Amino acid sequence: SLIEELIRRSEEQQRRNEEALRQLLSGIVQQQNNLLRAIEAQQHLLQLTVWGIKQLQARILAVERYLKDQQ
Amino acid sequence: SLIEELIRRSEEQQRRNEEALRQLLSGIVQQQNNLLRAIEAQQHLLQLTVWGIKQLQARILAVERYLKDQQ
Amino acid sequence: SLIEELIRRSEEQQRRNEEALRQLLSGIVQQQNNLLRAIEAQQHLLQLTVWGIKQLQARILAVERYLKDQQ
Repeated sequence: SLIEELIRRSEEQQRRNEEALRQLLSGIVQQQNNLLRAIEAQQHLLQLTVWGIKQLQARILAVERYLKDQQ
Repeated sequence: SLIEELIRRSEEQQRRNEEALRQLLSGIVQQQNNLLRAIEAQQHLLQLTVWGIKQLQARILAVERYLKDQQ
Repeated sequence: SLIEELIRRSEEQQRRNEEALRQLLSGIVQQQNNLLRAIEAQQHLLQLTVWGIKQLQARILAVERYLKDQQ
């Protein structure tokens, strides 16, 4: 959602820099900061998913071991 | 895969802008659109993974509860 | 972690290009390569998570089928 907010902000600066191409340098540098911030937020969300996956792994493993032990 | 297509397209424009650095402005602005589109596709795929993780969570939880209830 | 290294490197070039804005073109082109490399590493990590999710799916499915078959 913040990712969606940084992406919508990036789409804005892209229209600006495009319409300015049709001054320009500052907006390109600003747009690179917008892209970096999106990438950084996506990395935060990706790190969460990695840990969520490991936790699911541990949970499935516990069930698998339980079923094995029940034999 | 579309991500891989936007990334290969970004690698192309990077060589262009590099070899043009060795006109340039338009390709930098074009390359920023290539990066934004990659980021946006990656966000689509990341959103899918988030929902896939939640669904796995619900599935494991149902199994855990079943095993608990079977006692 | 490499993602964190490409992102910290991107944050450096952003300060350079900002402080140079306050020559500039080369650093913008360099910064676009930094962003592309971050995006590409994130795509590698995202592809891993996708496969990790599929494998968890197969594992949960095997447990679900086992419990079904035990009836």
